[PDB]
Amino acid sequence: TVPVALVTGAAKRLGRSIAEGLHAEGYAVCLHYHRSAAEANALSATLNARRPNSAITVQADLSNVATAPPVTLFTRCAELVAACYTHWGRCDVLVNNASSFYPTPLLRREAMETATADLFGSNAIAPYFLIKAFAHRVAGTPAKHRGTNYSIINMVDAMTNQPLLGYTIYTMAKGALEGLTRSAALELAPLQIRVNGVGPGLSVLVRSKVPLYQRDSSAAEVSDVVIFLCSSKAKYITGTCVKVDGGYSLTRA
Amino acid sequence: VPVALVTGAAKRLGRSIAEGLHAEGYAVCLHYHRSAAEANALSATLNARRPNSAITVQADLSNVATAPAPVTLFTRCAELVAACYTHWGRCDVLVNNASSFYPTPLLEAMETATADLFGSNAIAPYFLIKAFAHRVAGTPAKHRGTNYSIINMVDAMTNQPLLGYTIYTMAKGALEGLTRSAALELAPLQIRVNGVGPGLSVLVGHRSKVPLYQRDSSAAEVSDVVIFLCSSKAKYITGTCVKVDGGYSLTRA
Amino acid sequence: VPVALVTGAAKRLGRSIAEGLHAEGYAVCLHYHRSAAEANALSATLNARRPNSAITVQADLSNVATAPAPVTLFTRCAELVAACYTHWGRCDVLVNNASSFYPTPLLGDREAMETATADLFGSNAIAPYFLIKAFAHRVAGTPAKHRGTNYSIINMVDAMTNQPLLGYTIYTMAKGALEGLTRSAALELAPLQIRVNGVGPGLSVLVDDMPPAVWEGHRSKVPLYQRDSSAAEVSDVVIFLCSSKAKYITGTCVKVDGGYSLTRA
Amino acid sequence: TVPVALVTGAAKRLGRSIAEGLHAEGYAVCLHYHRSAAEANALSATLNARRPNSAITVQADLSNVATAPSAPVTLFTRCAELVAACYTHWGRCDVLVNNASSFYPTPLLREAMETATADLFGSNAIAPYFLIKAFAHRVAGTPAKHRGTNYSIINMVDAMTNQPLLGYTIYTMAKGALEGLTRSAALELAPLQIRVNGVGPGLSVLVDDMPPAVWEGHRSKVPLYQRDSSAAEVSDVVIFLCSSKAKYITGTCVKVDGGYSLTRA
Ligand SMILES: NC(=O)c1ccc[n+]([C@@H]2O[C@H](COP(=O)([O-])OP(=O)(O)OC[C@H]3O[C@@H](n4cnc5c(N)ncnc54)[C@H](OP(=O)(O)O)[C@@H]3O)[C@@H](O)[C@H]2O)c1
Ligand SMILES: NC(=O)c1ccc[n+]([C@@H]2O[C@H](COP(=O)([O-])OP(=O)(O)OC[C@H]3O[C@@H](n4cnc5c(N)ncnc54)[C@H](OP(=O)(O)O)[C@@H]3O)[C@@H](O)[C@H]2O)c1
Ligand SMILES: NC(=O)c1ccc[n+]([C@@H]2O[C@H](COP(=O)([O-])OP(=O)(O)OC[C@H]3O[C@@H](n4cnc5c(N)ncnc54)[C@H](OP(=O)(O)O)[C@@H]3O)[C@@H](O)[C@H]2O)c1
Ligand SMILES: NC(=O)c1ccc[n+]([C@@H]2O[C@H](COP(=O)([O-])OP(=O)(O)OC[C@H]3O[C@@H](n4cnc5c(N)ncnc54)[C@H](OP(=O)(O)O)[C@@H]3O)[C@@H](O)[C@H]2O)c1
Ligand SMILES: C[C@H](O)[C@H](O)C1=Nc2c(nc(N)[nH]c2=O)NC1
Ligand SMILES: C[C@H](O)[C@H](O)C1=Nc2c(nc(N)[nH]c2=O)NC1
Ligand SMILES: C[C@H](O)[C@H](O)C1=Nc2c(nc(N)[nH]c2=O)NC1
Ligand SMILES: C[C@H](O)[C@H](O)C1=Nc2c(nc(N)[nH]c2=O)NC1
Repeated sequence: TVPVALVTGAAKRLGRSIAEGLHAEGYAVCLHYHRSAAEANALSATLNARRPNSAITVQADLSNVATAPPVTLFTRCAELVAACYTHWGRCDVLVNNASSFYPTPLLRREAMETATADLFGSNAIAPYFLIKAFAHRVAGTPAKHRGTNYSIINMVDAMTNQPLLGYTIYTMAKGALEGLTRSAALELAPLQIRVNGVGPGLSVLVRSKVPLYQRDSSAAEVSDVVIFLCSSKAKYITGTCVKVDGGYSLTRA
Repeated sequence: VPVALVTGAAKRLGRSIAEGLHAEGYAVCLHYHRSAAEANALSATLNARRPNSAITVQADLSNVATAPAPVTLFTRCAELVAACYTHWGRCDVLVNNASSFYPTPLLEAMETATADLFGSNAIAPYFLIKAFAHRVAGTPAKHRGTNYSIINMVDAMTNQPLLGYTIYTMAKGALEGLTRSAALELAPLQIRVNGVGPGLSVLVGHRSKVPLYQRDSSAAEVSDVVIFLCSSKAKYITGTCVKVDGGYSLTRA
Repeated sequence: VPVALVTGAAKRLGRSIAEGLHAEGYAVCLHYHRSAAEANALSATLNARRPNSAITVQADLSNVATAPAPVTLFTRCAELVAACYTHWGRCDVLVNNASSFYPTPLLGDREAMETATADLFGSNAIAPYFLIKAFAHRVAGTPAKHRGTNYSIINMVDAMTNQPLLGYTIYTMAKGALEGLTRSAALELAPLQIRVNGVGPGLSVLVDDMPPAVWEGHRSKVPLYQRDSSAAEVSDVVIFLCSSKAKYITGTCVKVDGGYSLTRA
Repeated sequence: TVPVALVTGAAKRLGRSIAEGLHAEGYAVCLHYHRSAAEANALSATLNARRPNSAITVQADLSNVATAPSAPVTLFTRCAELVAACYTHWGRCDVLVNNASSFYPTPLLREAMETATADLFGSNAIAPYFLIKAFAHRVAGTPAKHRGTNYSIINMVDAMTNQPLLGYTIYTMAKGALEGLTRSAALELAPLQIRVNGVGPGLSVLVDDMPPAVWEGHRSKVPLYQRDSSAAEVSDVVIFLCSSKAKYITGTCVKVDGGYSLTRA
C-alpha cells in the first residue's frame, strides 16, 4: 500500500526537505506552494522521474482572506486535501509547514490588516482548516478501508517562549499552532490520528550562539525528525512538541 | 487618580476586576458588548460611591468590520483607549478580560465563530495593547504615569484542552504569546504585561474535581490576584502567567 | 496572632520575607545556619517593635547527620517546626528560603563532592520536603476546631533554572526537585487546605564581588528596568501569596524576574 | 565501527527493550542490574549468542549510600566503575541511558525514611549525575582524533510528573531533578558534542497487581488507543534519539504518553 503525504510550502528549504524525506520513505507527495511555482514544479519533476506518479503540485494562498474564483480560506484548505483524494484516493500524512515571517512592531492601515491575515492564516488558521478537512475525510472512510498510520505534523518554533523582538503576530500565531497541536491530538485520538509538533531553532539561515555546534541546522537535521514522527515506530507519541534547536532555548542573554 | 480599562466588565469576573480596581482608587472604563443594562447599573453604583469614577463604552471585539466606510476592529480598539484619554486624560491599566467561549468541533457559521473567538480572545487584545502602548509613547516622559500594567485573562486549563473547543484553546494560546512578546517589547516604557489564568470560576460534578476546596472559585478569588498584579508591590513582575485554579491543572484523568 | 517559620531568615531575601510577614502581624521564627549575629540583631529589632514576636533557631539543613546516636536531617527539620509550637502553640506559614549556591562542574577531595551534594540537595530540596512533612503532620494532629484558617507554604524557586547557569548542575537539579515538591505537596495537602506555591526570582540583590562594568553588564540583561531586583520586590510577592486574598492559588510557581527568562543569547 | 552503550536497569521491561533496540542497531551493550542477576545474565547470553562479545553485565546499587568493599565505597566510585567497565572491556562508551529507577510511595500524611530518600533520589537523579560526570570525563580525556562521532545520553523521565501521582513526592521530586540534569548537562557538554535528552513515558507495561476492572479503568484513560504502551513503543524513541539523524536535538524531553498528559480530572 502506497501512502500519501500533503506538505504545505513544500517548494524550498525545510518544506522541500520534508517532502524529499517522506518521498524517500515511499510516500506519494502533494507539494503545496504559494508563489514558488517554478521550484515546486522542478521538485515534482525530480520525484516523478525517480518514481512515476509519486508527486503533484497544488497552489493556494493560505492567508486568512477571500480570493477570486469569492473563495474562502476554508474552501481552499478543503480543496488541498481533496486534491490528494481525487488523485491518489487517500491522505495519510499532513505536514503544516507553510509560514510567513516578518515584523509587526508594537511601537514605531491596510498593510497591518493583510499582515494579520497573512501571518495568522499561514501559521494557525489554515492549519486548523486543513486538520479539520483531513479529519473529516478519515471519518467519512469506512473503518475497514482506513489507513493504519495517520500523522499530522505542525511546524512550530523552539524559540517563541523567548520572543524575537518585534515579531508579535508571528509569535502569537505559533502559540496558537501549539494549542491546535494539543487540542487536535486529544479530539482526533479516537480516529487514531496523531498530532505532533516539530520546533526548529535556527535552520538554514540565508549563529555562534547555538550551544551545539555553534551553527544553524541543515534542512535534513529538522526533516529527519519529522519523518521519524510519521513512522509507525512513533505510534504512541501524540500531542507533543519536539525541539530541534541544538540547545538554543537553554540560553539566556 | 489612575485609570483602568476593563473589557467585558459588565458581569462575573470582569465586574469583579472593575470593582476591585475601583476599591483601590482607580477610575474605571467599563467596556461591554451586549450587556448594556448590567454595565450601566455597575457604572451607576461606582459613580454614586465616588463621582466621575466610571464610564461605559460599547464595542464588538470580534475580528470583523462594523457599520459607522465600515469600521475595522483596530479602529474600535483604538477608540476604546481614546475614550479613557478623552474623558480622564490617561490610561494606566488595561485588563483584557472579554472573551467568547463555545464549541468548534473538529468532527458561514464557522466564519463568524473564527472571527469572534479569535477576535475577543487574541486579536482585539493585540490591537488594544498596541493602542495603549502608543498613547504612553506619545506622552512626554515627565507626564507619564509611574505604574503601567496590562493583564491578559488566560486559562490555567488550556494545556489540558477541553474536548471540542479548539479555536478557543488556540486563541488563549495566542494570548499567552502576546503576554510574552508585549512584556519584552514594552519593558523599555516600563509597561508590565502579565496573565491571570482561572481554572473553574463562578460556574453557571465538575466542581468535585478541584483538589483545593472541591469547588469552583468565587469572582473575588480571581480578581484579587489581578489587582495585586496591578499594584506597585508587583512592579518587578512581567511576562508571567499566574494560575488561579486550586490545583486543577495538577490533575490527570 | 499567626506564626511564620522562615528558613535562612538572617539576611537578603529571607530577612525581607521575615520583615514583610512581621509587618502583616505575624510572629516569626527566624532560622539560621551560620549567620547568628545577623539573625539575633533582626530578632531584637522585631521584638522591640512588638514584644514576643520573634525567635531564632539554628540548624544545618544539609542532608547529613549531626552530633547530638547522631541527629538526622529529618529530626532537625521536625525540631524547627516543633519550636514554633512549643513557643507560640502554632505554625501557619512555612517559607522554604534557605539555599546553598555554588558550582558543581561536570568537567582527599571526595569530601568536597560528598558534602556539596548533601549541602546543595539538602538545603534546596530534602530539608524543604522534611519541613513540609513535619508542618503537615502538626496540622493533621490538630482537631479541626482548633486549626488555623490560612495555612500557606512558599518554596523559593528560580525563574532561570530552565535556562541553566553554566556549571551549576546540582543546584539546578535541586531547584527542579523543589518545583516537583511544590506540585506534589499542593495536591496531597489540599484536603487540609494547606496551600503550596513557589516564588522564583531571576536576579535579586545581585552579589557585586566582581568589576563594576561586569556587574552592570549582568543586570543590564534584565528587560524590565535593566537591573536586578530589590529584596522587597520579591518578598512582597511572597507576602501576597500567604494572604487570604490568594486563598484559591496552589501548586503554582510565580516568576519575579523582570522578564529575564524571556531572553535568549 | 562497533559503538558501545551503557544501559542502567537493563534486566527487564523498558531497560531490556532499550538494550535490545540498541543491540539491533549494532551496539555492544553493557547491561547494568541491581537485583535481577538471573534476568540480566539470560539477556546477555541471548545477545552474545546473536553476536559474540556484544554484551556484558555489571552489578551496582545506585542508591545514594556507601557500600562495603578498606574504606566504604561511595555511590560516585560505583558510578565511575560502571563507565570504566565499558572502557576496560571495549575501549569506549558512546551512549549512556539512565533508565534504572525505584518507584514507591512516600506519603506526606525511621530506617524506612532514610533509605527511601537515598534510594529514590540516588537511582532517579544522583546516580545519573555521577554517571554523566564519569561519562563526560572519559570523553574529555580522549584525544580529539580518537573520539567517537555520535555521543548521546538519554535520561528516562516521566511525562506525568507535572500532574503528580498522589503520595509519590520523593519520586516526583527526583524526576524533576532529572529534568534539570538533562538541560544543565546538555548545555555544559555541548562543546564536546555530547547530546543529552530525555524520554518520558506515561503508562508503559502497567503493573497489574489489582482487580482487572481497576487495571482496565486506569489504561482506558490514555486518549490514544485507551491502553498503556508496549516496551518497544518507548524504546524505539530512545534508539532514534541516539541515531545520527537526531544529532541536532539536545536538552529536550520527549513525551511518549499517548496524550495522557493532556487529560484533566
Ligand atoms: N528556518 C528556521 O530557522 C525556523 C525557525 C523556527 C521555526 N521555523 C518553522 O519551520 C517551518 C519552515 O521553515 P522555513 O524557514 O523553511 O520556512 P520559510 O522558508 O520561511 O517559508 C516556507 C514557505 O511558506 C510559504 N508561505 C509563506 N506565506 C504563505 C502564505 N501566505 N500562503 C501560502 N504559503 C505561504 C512559502 O511558500 P512559497 O515560496 O511557495 O510562496 C514559503 O516557501 C515554518 O513553519 C517556520 O515557522 C523555521
Ligand atoms: N470563568 C471561568 O471558569 C474561566 C476559566 C478560564 C478562563 N477564564 C477567562 O477569564 C475571563 C473572564 O471569565 P468569565 O467567565 O467572567 O467570562 P464570560 O462571563 O464568559 O464573558 C465575559 C464577557 O466577555 C464579553 N464578550 C464575549 N464576546 C465578545 C465579543 N465578541 N466582543 C466584545 N465582548 C465580548 C461579554 O460581554 P457582554 O456580556 O457585554 O456581551 C461577556 O460578558 C475570560 O477571558 C475567560 O476566558 C474564565
Ligand atoms: N538572589 C537571587 O538572585 C536568587 C535567584 C534565584 C533564586 N533565588 C532563591 O531565593 C532564595 C533566597 O535568595 P537569597 O539570594 O536571599 O539566598 P542566599 O543569600 O544565598 O542564602 C539564604 C540563606 O540560606 C541559608 N543556607 C545556605 N545553606 C544552608 C544550609 N546548608 N543549611 C541551612 N541554611 C543554609 C543561609 O543561612 P545562614 O547565613 O544563616 O548560614 C543563607 O543566609 C533562595 O532559595 C534562592 O535559591 C535567589
Ligand atoms: N513504566 C512506566 O509506565 C513508566 C512511566 C513513567 C516513567 N517511567 C520511567 O521509565 C524508566 C523505566 O521504566 P520501567 O517501568 O521499565 O522501570 P522499572 O521496571 O520499575 O525499573 C527498572 C529497573 O531499575 C532498577 N532499579 C531500581 N532501583 C534501583 C537502585 N536502587 N539501584 C540500581 N537499580 C535500581 C531495577 O533493576 P533490578 O531489577 O536489577 O534490581 C529495575 O529493573 C524508569 O526510569 C521510569 O521511571 C516508566
Ligand atoms: C531569523 C530567525 O531568528 C529564525 O532563523 C527563524 N526563521 C524563520 C521562521 N519562520 C518562517 N516562516 N521563516 C523563517 O525564515 N522562524 C524563526
Ligand atoms: C466549565 C468550563 O471549563 C469553565 O468554567 C470555563 N468557562 C469559561 C471560559 N471562558 C469564557 N469566556 N467564559 C466561560 O464561562 N473558560 C473556561
Ligand atoms: C548569581 C545568579 O545569577 C542569581 O542572582 C542567583 N543567586 C542566588 C541563588 N541562590 C542562592 N541561595 N543565593 C543566590 O545569591 N540562585 C540564583
Ligand atoms: C503506575 C504509574 O501510573 C506509571 O505506569 C509509572 N510506573 C513506573 C514509574 N517508574 C518506575 N521506575 N517504575 C514504574 O513501574 N513511573 C510511572
